[PDB]
Amino acid sequence: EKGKPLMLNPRTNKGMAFTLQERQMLGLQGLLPPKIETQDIQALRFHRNLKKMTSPLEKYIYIMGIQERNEKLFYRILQDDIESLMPIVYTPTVGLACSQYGHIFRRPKGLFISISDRGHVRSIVDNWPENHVKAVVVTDGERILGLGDLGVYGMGIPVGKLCLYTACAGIRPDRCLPVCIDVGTDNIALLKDPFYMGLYQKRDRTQQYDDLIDEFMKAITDRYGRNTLIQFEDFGNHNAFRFLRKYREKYCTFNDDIQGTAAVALAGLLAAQKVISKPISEHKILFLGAGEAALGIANLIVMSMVENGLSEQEAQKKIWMFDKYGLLVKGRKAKIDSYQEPFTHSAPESIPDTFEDAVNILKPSTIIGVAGAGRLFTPDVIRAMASINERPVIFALSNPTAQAECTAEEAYTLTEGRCLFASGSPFGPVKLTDGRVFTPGQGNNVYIFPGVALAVILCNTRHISDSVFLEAAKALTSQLTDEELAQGRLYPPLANIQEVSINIAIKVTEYLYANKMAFRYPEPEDKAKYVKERTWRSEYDSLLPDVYEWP
Amino acid sequence: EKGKPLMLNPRTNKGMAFTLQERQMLGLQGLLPPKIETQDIQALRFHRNLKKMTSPLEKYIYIMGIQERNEKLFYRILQDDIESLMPIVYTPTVGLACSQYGHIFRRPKGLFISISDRGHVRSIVDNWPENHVKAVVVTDGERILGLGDLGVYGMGIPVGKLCLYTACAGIRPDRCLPVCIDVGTDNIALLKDPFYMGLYQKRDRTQQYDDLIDEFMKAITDRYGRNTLIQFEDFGNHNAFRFLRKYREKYCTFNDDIQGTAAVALAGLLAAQKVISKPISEHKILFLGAGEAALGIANLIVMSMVENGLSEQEAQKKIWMFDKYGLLVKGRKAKIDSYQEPFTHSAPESIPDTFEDAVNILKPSTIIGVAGAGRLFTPDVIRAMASINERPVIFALSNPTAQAECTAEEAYTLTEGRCLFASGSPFGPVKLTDGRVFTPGQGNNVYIFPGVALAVILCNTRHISDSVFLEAAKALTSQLTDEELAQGRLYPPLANIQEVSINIAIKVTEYLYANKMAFRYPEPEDKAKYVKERTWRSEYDSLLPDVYEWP
Amino acid sequence: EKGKPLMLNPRTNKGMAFTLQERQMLGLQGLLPPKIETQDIQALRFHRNLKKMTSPLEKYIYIMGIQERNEKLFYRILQDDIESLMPIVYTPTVGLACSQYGHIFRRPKGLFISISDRGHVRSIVDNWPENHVKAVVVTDGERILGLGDLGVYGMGIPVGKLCLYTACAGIRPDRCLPVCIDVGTDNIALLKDPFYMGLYQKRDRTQQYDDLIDEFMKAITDRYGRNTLIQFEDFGNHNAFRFLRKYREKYCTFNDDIQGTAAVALAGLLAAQKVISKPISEHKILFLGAGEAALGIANLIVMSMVENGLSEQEAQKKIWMFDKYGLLVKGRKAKIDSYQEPFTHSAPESIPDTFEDAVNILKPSTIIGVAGAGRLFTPDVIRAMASINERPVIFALSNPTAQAECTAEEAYTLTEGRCLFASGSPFGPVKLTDGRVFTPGQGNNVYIFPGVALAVILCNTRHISDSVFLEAAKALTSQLTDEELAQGRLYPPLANIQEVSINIAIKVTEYLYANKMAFRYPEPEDKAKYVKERTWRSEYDSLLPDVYEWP
Ligand SMILES: Nc1ncnc2c1ncn2[C@@H]1O[C@H](COP(=O)(O)OP(=O)(O)OP(=O)(O)O)[C@@H](O)[C@H]1O
Ligand SMILES: Nc1ncnc2c1ncn2[C@@H]1O[C@H](COP(=O)(O)OP(=O)(O)OP(=O)(O)O)[C@@H](O)[C@H]1O
Ligand SMILES: Nc1ncnc2c1ncn2[C@@H]1O[C@H](COP(=O)(O)OP(=O)(O)OP(=O)(O)O)[C@@H](O)[C@H]1O
Ligand SMILES: Nc1ncnc2c1ncn2[C@@H]1O[C@H](COP(=O)(O)OP(=O)(O)OP(=O)(O)O)[C@@H](O)[C@H]1O
Ligand SMILES: Nc1ncnc2c1ncn2[C@@H]1O[C@H](COP(=O)(O)OP(=O)(O)OP(=O)(O)O)[C@@H](O)[C@H]1O
Ligand SMILES: Nc1ncnc2c1ncn2[C@@H]1O[C@H](COP(=O)(O)OP(=O)(O)OP(=O)(O)O)[C@@H](O)[C@H]1O
Ligand SMILES: O=C(O)/C=C/C(=O)O
Ligand SMILES: O=C(O)/C=C/C(=O)O
Ligand SMILES: O=C(O)/C=C/C(=O)O
Ligand SMILES: O=C([O-])C(O)C(=O)[O-]
Ligand SMILES: O=C([O-])C(O)C(=O)[O-]
Ligand SMILES: O=C([O-])C(O)C(=O)[O-]
Ligand SMILES: [Mn+2]
Ligand SMILES: [Mn+2]
Ligand SMILES: [Mn+2]
Repeated sequence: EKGKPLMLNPRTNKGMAFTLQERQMLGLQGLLPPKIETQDIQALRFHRNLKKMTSPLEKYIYIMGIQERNEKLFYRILQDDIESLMPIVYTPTVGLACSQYGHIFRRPKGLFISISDRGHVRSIVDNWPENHVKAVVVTDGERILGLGDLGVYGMGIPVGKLCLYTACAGIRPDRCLPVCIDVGTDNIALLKDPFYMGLYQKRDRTQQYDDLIDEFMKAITDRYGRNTLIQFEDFGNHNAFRFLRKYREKYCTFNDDIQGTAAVALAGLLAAQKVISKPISEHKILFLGAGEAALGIANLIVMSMVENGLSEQEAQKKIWMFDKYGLLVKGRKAKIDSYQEPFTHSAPESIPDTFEDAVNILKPSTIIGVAGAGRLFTPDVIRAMASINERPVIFALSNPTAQAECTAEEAYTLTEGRCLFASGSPFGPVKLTDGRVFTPGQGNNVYIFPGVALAVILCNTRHISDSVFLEAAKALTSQLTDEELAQGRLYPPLANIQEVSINIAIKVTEYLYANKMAFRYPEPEDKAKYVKERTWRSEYDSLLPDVYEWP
Repeated sequence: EKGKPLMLNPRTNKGMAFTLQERQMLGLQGLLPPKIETQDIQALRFHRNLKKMTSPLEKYIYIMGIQERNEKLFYRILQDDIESLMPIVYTPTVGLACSQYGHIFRRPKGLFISISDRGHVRSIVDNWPENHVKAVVVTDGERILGLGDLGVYGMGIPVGKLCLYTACAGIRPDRCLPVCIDVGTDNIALLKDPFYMGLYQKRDRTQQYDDLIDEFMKAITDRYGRNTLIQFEDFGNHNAFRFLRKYREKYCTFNDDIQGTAAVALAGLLAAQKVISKPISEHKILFLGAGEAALGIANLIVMSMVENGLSEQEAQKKIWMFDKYGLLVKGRKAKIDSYQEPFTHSAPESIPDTFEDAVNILKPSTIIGVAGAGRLFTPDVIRAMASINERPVIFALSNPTAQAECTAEEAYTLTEGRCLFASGSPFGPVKLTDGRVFTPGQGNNVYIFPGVALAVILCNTRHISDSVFLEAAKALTSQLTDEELAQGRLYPPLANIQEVSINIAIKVTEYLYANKMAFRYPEPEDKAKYVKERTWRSEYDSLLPDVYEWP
Repeated sequence: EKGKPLMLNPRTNKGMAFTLQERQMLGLQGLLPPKIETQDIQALRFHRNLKKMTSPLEKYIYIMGIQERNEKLFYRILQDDIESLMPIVYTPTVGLACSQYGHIFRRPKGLFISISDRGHVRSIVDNWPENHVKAVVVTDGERILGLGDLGVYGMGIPVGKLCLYTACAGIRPDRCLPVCIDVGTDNIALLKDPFYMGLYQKRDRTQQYDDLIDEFMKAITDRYGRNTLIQFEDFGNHNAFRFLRKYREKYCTFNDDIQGTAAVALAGLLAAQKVISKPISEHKILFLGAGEAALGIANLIVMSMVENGLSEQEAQKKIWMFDKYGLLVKGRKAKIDSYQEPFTHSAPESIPDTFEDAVNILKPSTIIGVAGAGRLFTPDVIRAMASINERPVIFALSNPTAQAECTAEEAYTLTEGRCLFASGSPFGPVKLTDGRVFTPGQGNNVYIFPGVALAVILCNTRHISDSVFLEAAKALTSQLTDEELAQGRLYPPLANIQEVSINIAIKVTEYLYANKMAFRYPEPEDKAKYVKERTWRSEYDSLLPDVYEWP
């Protein structure tokens, strides 16, 4: 397409970076100021304006707005300092954006499929402009981070996730599709909000819901292909597992909250063990919460131990869980589903009432917070872990920051710098009164899904086994340098997320081929070069037509 | 167009206001959130966000950005409260925007024609998307308000002017074209600004400049028609008059700074006379400045006096001017051009050194500030006017606020509430120590160009005579209510600018037809209905294809 | 897209078959006559006009012109009577159209890549409008049928071949790409023809030619996929083999003149054996010609004999060849390439001078004409075959008709109805003076490539082995009914080519999966249903957008 439309499409718009020749040949002459700018000048304009802003939400509106104006510049900007912008485009600010989605709305992003569209989903999928989608991130908005049911306001999550697909792993933006499934919401506040972007009805929990998701999976793969990567994000607990189980063998799909989180957590644990070097037999892990993340992390931890000697049965016995009804013990009054059974032990001597009791009675060496319900890791809980363990492992992975089990300051201070801490949301360095400085790592699935998605896409993988995430876990931790470990970091610096994601992708691609799970042919000889050659770049491409003379 | 393109184009995009049937039939289903909104809900979202914002520049960036996303919504929002938004979209904030245009740039607006494009201007004009342009506002940015030479940064002015064409007179947005002629700039600061949007060279003042302007006039009329309305805006003093004289009889053109400002000022004078009722013989007008506005206002005042008895020669003697070199007297050292001659009189007994001296010597009954150089109407100047006159008329028309001759508070306090004040920039009501509250009117050409432009366009007028502006002036003043005069207002309240513009347009069309200057046929019986039936509205139109059953 | 463009694109244009609702919703109301037609009425209009036409070339221009106006109607028309239209859209008339291509030109079809575009082939491929190509038929025009070098005029062949892909096997038209490689021509007549559509230069036979084909293969696969089916058609003898050998293992490609013809010839021979039941040991095959078809058929015949007992060495001894320089015997003066070695035997007692002498000396039971040089199977050659064999097998495969080795009338008449005859071009039934009626079969590769291509495409096959063509040969012959053999038919009736192609495809698809040559996952349970469900149909599809109310 030529003319104004080239400027209206954020995918092709270069702003004043369009060269003189491009302008004349594409009919843009006169529609742009005379000045020919470079991407560097455009980036500078951005940083100057960003520096003058105050609130994170304001910055989020500004930068995400660039994605709808100049895609290339949008990614160039993220690439310039991914670390300082992560908190704005991702957790915790993204949580704030979703809560306010209907208030800040300007332009829609992604595909919206509602229960009222049942029987016509394919027609909706055919309306999406892009023809070669390779990655889809879908949500129904029932479990947005630890914020709860946000309905269609949850679309901000898939959009954010996909920006990271590109920013971190170089996956082509035009081949990503954010999707929001709208079947209603139980959030009473939103049902009375005049700005709400979804259907004004309670969540439809009948078979019609399952039917809609089925129709969706089918319509997506019918248009784009059976190996289209489909990432399930922020679905309620019940639906998450059953959809994963029902589809992981029929489509190329995975759940970021169960599997991606499982892998980053494991990566962090493997790094801690590298410092503590505790006898595999003396491992005792207590989970605060027993849902998507807990069960995901537990299963991956068991796989790591089994491949290290222990049997599945003896590894599962070293893992305990404590949910909103209390410790998961056999015969407890509160439900116990099939996924939890393997981690449901026989009631101890005395049944703990609070999590603090659980810590003093079970005496775990590791504590992992994934309840998404706030400061459950109280000062007493942390003090107990420091008195029981010389180097207690404390993970507070719930997002956003307000839902975190505890802060980095609390963890380091209350344990006198002896803990190995990690959190889902960002926290700056902590300096103790004695002068020691601790730099906490972020155990967030952003370190995993980008690299894994790229490998799966590049290898034309049909299904994703759980052993893939185990490998990604190992690839992530294998990049941690001893110097970073010394600082208190259990994960590679966020500043190097680009490189780290590519290395994870390279390792996973090698794994996929070696295990006959890759169908891209021919098999590349040098997997590293294969991956690096296919990463999308934020540098502008020439849009000039191929002119040359005939000899 | 159908599909995503309908949403990428601000002219057609309705956001969530696209109806269910429109989405399904136009291929938008799924590309928008499930919610169907009304323009009312969208307007509420805007006002909510606007209230949380602090600076006027931030509000400018936000509202102008809306014009690039949803055109209909943009004008609806202006229409909701034009009085509160005028200061942000127009003077004084627009002046601030221009000075920083390159720093806040996101998307271009309007056509840019540079000297480097001489000989190819027609191909640039053909690149503009719209096919039926009826109104053009062009500037070379040499005299932006009272800010001086801002080069291409001056494009903010034509853009702002055209917003008012639509907001005030309902002139179709798609038939408006803002233009910026870039031939360099003498502003040293901009020539070293890495964000400058124009050519990095000094202003070209050779015949090539005249050639370029001529090429533009020809290219514009060749594509859109000889009766295309061309409004010259913010050109330097020398070029402004010569281009008006050269083209006014060749094309349908006028200069807002000479003629538009002349009509608004005259409107104010006719209102003041309604309260002062001074004998035409004792009218003594003293101008601070003798350029575009002064000459424009003087000539229009003379036309008013002549049509009221006095002869052209005796009306001109009642007008004195004081420029940067001093009082304009025969044989002075400073130049006196042909336009100034009629108002250059024989040196008085003592030649004033300052403007205050000129007031005491000439004892003018009216003082009009149009020098664009700051607070020249000093406290001493104002006191003098109050000592000489019982009801002194004081006009500080220069823009923006910082370049105004004096504030409303100074005028009213220093004359103990006896002056009839008017300014180019907005000033809130003034409350004297004694309790009296005065509400000053804004003598800005925004009260004139929208209505005049609409009438000229609707009547297919070929050329615009000065008498058209005299009639617009009378039309404006004839709308002032006695109650408004009482408050101290010399102009209808800005909040009613829409109705005021339409009434001016109806009067002007009646004038155009009665004087055989209108060529639109057939001549309408009821001019009022003719104009109101053709005004563009900000209400969403149906985009549904015409579907109906056949017999 | 909507509006006039839907009517200008033959892929979407339905003419008066657009329903009333489609017209109103797609903006076509008023652009078509009021009448709403059905495809049946349109087909009728065609047959009524075709009946009035006289020459075959005129009929070719008319129907092939329909392909560029209404694609759906074009295929419906072919499907109505494939047998009567085959001689017009295919051999022999397609040969006439090519030789007159530049004289009857109206619209281009296909992609043209010239040697002058070397280094820019990819940019040419990117210009093709369709984004999901699965089948490409390419030629360089050096060996068009038996007509010789026709340069770019040869594009009519790939266009014809692809029409049959759709008419016979239901391959989607929009996924087919006709390609003509232009590197010059040695045809002196065309080099002086002002209407010639190619480069006016002799054929480039340097490495640059090979480089261009390489660039083309890489570019096509880079954009459409490594498994894109590339069918080489009508390349000269030298290049045909070496391109086959060079690419068959790197891309999904095959040569129709070497392998396609080989398979249909074999099918006919297997059918003849069904009625003659000759002892495998007494088989003696003599070839008139020793090129693409001869070596192709010979290699397949040998594979058939080897899988039926005989050794490769013993089977090759039963095959003799006679080219333009005479019988192929060891140590002859004329060259003998690597492909001919296996069939070049020790000179017999006396070296035959003519083909007739070769028949009397070798006493072959089968005679196969593939020299593309005219009536070389003279009456004397035919009588000799009838005197040496009770049931002589005579195949005159060269096309078009004028180039055939002999006619059906001559074969049946001169052998007193004792021969089993087949030809590449159509011949009507022959009635002998005694009253017996013989219906000759067409041994043309059109019976093979459509079905094979469909199976290869549906199975996502990467490379095509020779054994695939053997299986196609068997699948074709296995459809011959005893009643048809009785009439003299060695091939299923041409009228049933659609069902015959589908059946061959089903057989080949089963063959590819059983042998691990199919990569389409998952493997279908019922191959028959799998193939039939994916065949393109000529019935109009509804173009209405999905409209439905929200509950
Ligand atoms: N940067 C990327 N982002 C998203 N998908 C990619 C990216 N790079 C390559 N792919 C996909 O990875 C798969 C294997 O890559 P490969 O380079 O082999 O592609 P291809 O099939 O040759 O190219 P094409 O996709 O253009 O047909 C392809 O399906 C391709 O679409
Ligand atoms: N107040 C609480 N105290 C202890 N456990 C809680 C508490 N509140 C909720 N939980 C538990 O936390 C778990 C949440 O699981 P769910 O599947 O909803 O989310 P998740 O993805 O596991 O959590 P996260 O947001 O940390 O990733 C549940 O098992 C629930 O019982
Ligand atoms: N709201 C408007 N804004 C700008 N121009 C307008 C507007 N309304 C009408 N016009 C112009 O005013 C002139 C006279 O109006 P009138 O209604 O007679 O137009 P017309 O010639 O019948 O319509 P058209 O412009 O579609 O040919 C026309 O040239 C028209 O383009
Ligand atoms: N410091 C000054 N004191 C008195 N007069 C001044 C002074 N500075 C400039 N002037 C006069 O003001 C006039 C400006 O004329 P110009 O045509 O440039 O602008 P304008 O459009 O008339 O002004 P405005 O910005 O008020 O509309 C000149 O005649 C100039 O001599
Ligand atoms: N009628 C047809 N003509 C040409 N190619 C076809 C045709 N029908 C199916 N194909 C191709 O055969 C292959 C296997 O068919 P299948 O039905 O599995 O396709 P798919 O991959 O599910 O669909 P899609 O091509 O839309 O992604 C695909 O590459 C498809 O493009
Ligand atoms: N006059 C002739 N007598 C005998 N053989 C001939 C005669 N003329 C040409 N030939 C042979 O016919 C063969 C043609 O081979 P080529 O590869 O050019 O075409 P082909 O595809 O095999 O033929 P066809 O057009 O029948 O499919 C050559 O080996 C050539 O020697
Ligand atoms: O600098 C630019 O061209 C774009 C800026 C933006 O989109 O904010
Ligand atoms: O409310 C809307 O739909 C648009 C908002 C914007 O353009 O900012
Ligand atoms: O449209 C035609 O009949 C011919 C066109 C041409 O000769 O180019
Ligand atoms: O962002 C995350 O880390 C994860 O997706 C979550 O919901 O907690
Ligand atoms: O807006 C105005 O008042 C006028 O256009 C000026 O330049 O001062
Ligand atoms: O059509 C055919 O039979 C074959 O393709 C040939 O070139 O002779
Ligand atoms: Mn999540
Ligand atoms: Mn101005
Ligand atoms: Mn051929």
